Amino acid sequence: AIEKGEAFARRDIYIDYDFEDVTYRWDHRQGTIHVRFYGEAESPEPVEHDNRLFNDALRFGREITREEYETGFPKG
Amino acid sequence: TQVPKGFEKVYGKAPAAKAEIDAVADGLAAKHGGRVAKAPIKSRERAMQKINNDYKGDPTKIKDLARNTIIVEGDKVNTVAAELANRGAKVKVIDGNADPLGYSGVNSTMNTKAGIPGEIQVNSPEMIYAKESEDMARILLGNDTYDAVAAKAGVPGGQGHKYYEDWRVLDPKSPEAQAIAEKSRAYYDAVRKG
Repeated sequence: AIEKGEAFARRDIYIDYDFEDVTYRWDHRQGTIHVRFYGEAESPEPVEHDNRLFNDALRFGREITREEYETGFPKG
Repeated sequence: TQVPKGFEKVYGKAPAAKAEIDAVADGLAAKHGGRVAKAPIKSRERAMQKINNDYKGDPTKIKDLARNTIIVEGDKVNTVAAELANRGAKVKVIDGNADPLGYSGVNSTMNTKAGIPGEIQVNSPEMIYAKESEDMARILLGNDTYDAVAAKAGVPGGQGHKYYEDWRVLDPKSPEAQAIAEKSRAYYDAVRKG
């Protein structure tokens, strides 16, 4: 899990949620969420902060590094 | 509202995926003394909205077009989880110590012969009582299980989904998140103590 609050205001946060083969990038300066599905480039459209799958990723996913996120995960 | 590319091709396998996951669900449910709450195929507009919002317009990524719930007693939940795993399901086992909201239960995704995923959830009557509104819990558990669980429950039912709704709409840096999550964990913990 990646709880809402302190960390998101502290720095960029990168998230892996293997149950749905999805990753997220949080930019704390811009306040934006982007999504990157396994085997794909990052989607250009930002994600809404009340988005269902994003909040699932917070509850059940795990934090990863910027390099892991940018390298990406093979399509499942 | 934009129809996703390939949407109807995926949507048409949903009845066959439903039959498939419903067959395995009632097998496993009737094996361990439980029940299966079957549900209809996800409605068209909501399916499309979910594909566009969660999955950025790819309809092959949506996993709950067909779905059901297996309700079994608490100590059988794990047994059923292992059962779905042995059939190749992708399985998420949630314990209350990791989820910020303290929920517990099983979720699984099954790739059915029809070529789309089916969702099968598993939980105990106590957990469902705790999480869902009364109307919802009565459908999932049946009227008699609902009434049995409510009489022996040590906490008012139906608060869990409330905390989730308040927590979900918060911005990721909200000052309010931590207090709501704590209230949710304390609630589900009281349910599980008894």
